[PDB]
Amino acid sequence: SAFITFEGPEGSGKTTVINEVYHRLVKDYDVIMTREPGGVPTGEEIRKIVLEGNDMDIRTEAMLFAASRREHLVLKVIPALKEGKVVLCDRYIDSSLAYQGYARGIGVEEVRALNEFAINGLYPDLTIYLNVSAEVGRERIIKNSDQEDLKFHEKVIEGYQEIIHNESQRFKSVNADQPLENVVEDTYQTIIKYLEK
Amino acid sequence: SAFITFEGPEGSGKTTVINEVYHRLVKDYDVIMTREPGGVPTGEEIRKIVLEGNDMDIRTEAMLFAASRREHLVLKVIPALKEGKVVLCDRYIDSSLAYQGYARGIGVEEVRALNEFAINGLYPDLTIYLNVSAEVGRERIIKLDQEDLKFHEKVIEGYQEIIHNESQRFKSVNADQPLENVVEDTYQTIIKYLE
Ligand SMILES: Cc1cccc(Oc2cc(S(=O)(=O)N3CCC[C@H](n4cc(C)c(=O)[nH]c4=O)C3)ccc2C(=O)O)c1
Ligand SMILES: Cc1cccc(Oc2cc(S(=O)(=O)N3CCC[C@H](n4cc(C)c(=O)[nH]c4=O)C3)ccc2C(=O)O)c1
Repeated sequence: SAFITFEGPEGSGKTTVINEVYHRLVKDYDVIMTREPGGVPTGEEIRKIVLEGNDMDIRTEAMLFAASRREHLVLKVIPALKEGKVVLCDRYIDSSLAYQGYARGIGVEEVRALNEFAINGLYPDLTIYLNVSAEVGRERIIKNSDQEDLKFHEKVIEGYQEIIHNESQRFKSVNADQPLENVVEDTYQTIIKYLEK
Repeated sequence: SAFITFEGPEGSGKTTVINEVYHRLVKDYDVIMTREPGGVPTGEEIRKIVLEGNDMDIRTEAMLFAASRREHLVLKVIPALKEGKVVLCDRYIDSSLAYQGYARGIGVEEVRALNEFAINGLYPDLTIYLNVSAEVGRERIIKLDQEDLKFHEKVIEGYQEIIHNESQRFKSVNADQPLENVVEDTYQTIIKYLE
């Protein structure tokens, strides 16, 4: 079994990359792709609270992402891993670290402690980081489309770089500035290398 | 202003005590009584999840109590304290430590770390622990089965562990006494602190 997560800011081509990689991997592996809340009832109810939030306190928001994360992990991820599957998960702990911890300013360490309570030692075996420059990301969120939104996007990227610097061994950075066909190929090759070894 | 929490197992007389102490304190202080979620919209929505169906994982439950706790603190407790109020809060961090941490078996240290994330340094100025024996508590509950009795005993064992890592904020009141005495001791403990 293997638990692989995908991370990156908006404009990194993430959703498109995970979908294409998943379509290629199913040919050779027993794999599922999911994301939180991923249809788990309590997680879906938590998502409604988050989306209905009127200027929600950032720590309450971080706890709701963590509670949805645990429900999705216990009811969906863990049973698939026990069946020997490869699980591809679109966003996991590192999204809370980059967004809630770094960009929103709670602190990466504090958000990590909250998430360790939620995941109870179940870190990913491998995390693909779709490394898009702030400039390319900005353009992918202009062509397919504010100073405070641009500043937030830059802060999310800065947060992912701090996370990757501190836990390099768990991450594989993929150049997401390339055309999407190349990003897909590099991501697929990185995953097969890990799965075959 | 003062943030005062009340803790204890079921059958400790906690409801009677808070209400009676509120009626005495209102003569001299601008006092409010509250409990989580306490009417805060997001907290009320979290409470509906906890109550309205699931076999729910104990850690998800602990995180929902902590999220409701933060919403109640930020939208209800902190604004009342800024108005100079004495806030009497029925259950706070120590209930998660005794119930989720100890009795449900997640671990008190794990639950404390989760709750410190939720309260971000806002510990009570004073916490009244209504120290009832399991036997007296069980008699007040009837005024249940083996599983329920053992869980109640485990909650009390949990509070003893928390109160063992004692000092300053915690004030233990003998809740085995008749309720008029528990109320008097609680009121006198609170006035001593406030004055
Ligand atoms: C309970 C729950 C879990 C996941 C999503 C969700 O709801 C949404 C939030 C947004 S978003 O714009 O808030 N944002 C998009 C960028 C990534 C963000 N993110 C993600 C994770 C997993 C995290 O841990 N922290 C964090 O900030 C969320 C956008 C869309 C949705 C939706 O599912 O429709 C609610
Ligand atoms: C979101 C939220 C917060 C508070 C209550 C709530 O909903 C209830 C849960 C129960 S209970 O039987 O689960 N239980 C009763 C004994 C004390 C228990 N307790 C309390 C706290 C504050 C804690 O941190 N941990 C913990 O275990 C809860 C009983 C009644 C209700 C209701 O309000 O109707 C939901």
